[PDB]
Amino acid sequence: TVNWSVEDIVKGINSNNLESQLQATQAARKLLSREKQPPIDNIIRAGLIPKFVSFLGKTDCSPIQFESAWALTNIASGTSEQTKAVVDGGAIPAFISLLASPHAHISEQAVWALGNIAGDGSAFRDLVIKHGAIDPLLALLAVPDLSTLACGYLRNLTWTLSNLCRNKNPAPPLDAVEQILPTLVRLLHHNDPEVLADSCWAISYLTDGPNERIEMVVKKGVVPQLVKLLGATELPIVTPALRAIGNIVTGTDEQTQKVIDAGALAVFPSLLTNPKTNIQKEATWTMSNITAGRQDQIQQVVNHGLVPFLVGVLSKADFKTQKEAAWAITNYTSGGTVEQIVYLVHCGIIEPLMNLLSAKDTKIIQVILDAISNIFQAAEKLGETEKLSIMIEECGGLDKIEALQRHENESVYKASLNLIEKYFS
Amino acid sequence: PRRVRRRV
Repeated sequence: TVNWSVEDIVKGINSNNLESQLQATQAARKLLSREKQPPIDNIIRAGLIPKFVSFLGKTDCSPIQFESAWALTNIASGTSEQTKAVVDGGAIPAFISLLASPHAHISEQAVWALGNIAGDGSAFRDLVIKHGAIDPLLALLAVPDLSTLACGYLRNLTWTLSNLCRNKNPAPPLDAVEQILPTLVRLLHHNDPEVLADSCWAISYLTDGPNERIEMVVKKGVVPQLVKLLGATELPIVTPALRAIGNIVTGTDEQTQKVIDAGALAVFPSLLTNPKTNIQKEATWTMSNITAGRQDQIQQVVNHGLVPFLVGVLSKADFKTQKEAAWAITNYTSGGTVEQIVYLVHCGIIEPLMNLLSAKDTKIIQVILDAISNIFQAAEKLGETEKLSIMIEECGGLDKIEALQRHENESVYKASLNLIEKYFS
Repeated sequence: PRRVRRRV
């Protein structure tokens, strides 16, 4: 069954000889399993999808159920239009029936296929849910100890469940999320790195929304487990764990407080110096949404020694990380006490702030000018605006602020002149 | 963006 032509597959499948159909279907599976350019469109245009879908229901020929399930899985892994052709052929209810198959390799293929269909977008995700996929999927995980399940089997179930949690506009149905969450929490405590990664991705999707969505996750008590996974050595685990933590601190201050209470701030010395750029960027973004909170939360950032790390990323990092650092500083100076803002200057924030006014990015200039104003406002309540003016001048910041009076964007130049007439005049 | 996996 190696390297048949599509025409040969068609004559086999049209033969109405079940065994001839099995061999042609396996031939199609092997075509669709090759690395270089699987002929997905040729298979579709040959009209084979409804035949494959019909084969999913031949319970007394389990080999042709498996071969057609595999074939349809790989078609559904193509373009949106190729996934649509699988759905258009009636595959969703047929694959859901296959979840009850006594053959583990067959139900696994059905899990995989539905994951591909749900992974196309929110419409097919919700259609898979409407056909009732969740109950049979969760039933496959109703065992006392996940460790007794096959590793590949468990990984495929976790990945498909995460695709049912994925996408916005709209987010998944509330009652579907509530139904899935207890099983997700259990997978989040499993000891397989790939299960953990996909579990964290699912939690990161569920927390990417309004505070009500975040609350649903937070009240399951997963935040301490997320913080532990924040410290993992596997980058495929840290990345979604950090994204989930970052999403949660976009919620309320009380939701942010649970992240702090769980000990997340102690991981950020590593995260803010992490060699992977996106980790540094996402860690600094998370910090910016913590320095936007209450003064007692800003104080936790101070107590954990994280201000020097913010000075560090501002001083040298990828520019997108530096922009998140600028936001973190403006949020800090906006909501912080005078004492906290003083500490920021004592840690050396002024010079790397001034250097970033050189940047070809209009909004980071806006962000930095805001922070300078907030620091000056704290300096006036101390009568120490002259000392700050000297500092800003000594490091070349005044030269840059006055150059930005010449700036194209409107409130860049207005803000830069207000600074100079109020503090440097 | 879509999240799909081909079985090789």
